[PDB]
Amino acid sequence: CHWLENCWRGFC
Amino acid sequence: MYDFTNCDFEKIKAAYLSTISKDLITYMSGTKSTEFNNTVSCSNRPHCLTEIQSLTFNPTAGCASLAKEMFAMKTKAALAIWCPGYSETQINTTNKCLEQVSQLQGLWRRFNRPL
Ligand SMILES: *CCC(=O)N1CN(C(=O)CC*)CN(C(=O)CC*)C1
Repeated sequence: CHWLENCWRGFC
Repeated sequence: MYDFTNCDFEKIKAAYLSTISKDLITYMSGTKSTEFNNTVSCSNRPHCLTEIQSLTFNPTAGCASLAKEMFAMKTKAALAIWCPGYSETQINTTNKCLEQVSQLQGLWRRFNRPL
């Protein structure tokens, strides 16, 4: 899975 | 470039009201919207997202980048989740930052307007 840069992960 | 016409607008509104809104308010740190007479308008939900994208993430003459701010990081995540194809497009001075964030709050109010 690719997490974007400067991108909050809190909707997961 | 990206065309916000296929996004899940209702989910993005729920995300804004649930968690993004409070972060723009925090950023504004007591400065009120009446400090700034010039506003930026928008005309429909995708046009509002287009302008939200531009003011959140594009450098300007007076505000070099808001991309590291919490409200921006949360905006990016919401667009990544609820706008099909948005994430693919993202793989590749501070004197106006408060004005810019105040304008963003107004663009979101129009995005959020009841139908
Ligand atoms: C592994 C990446 C992922 O699950 N997604 C891409 N993405 C972002 O990178 C947000 C910063 C949006 N997604 C989620 O936020 C799930 C929590 C989906």
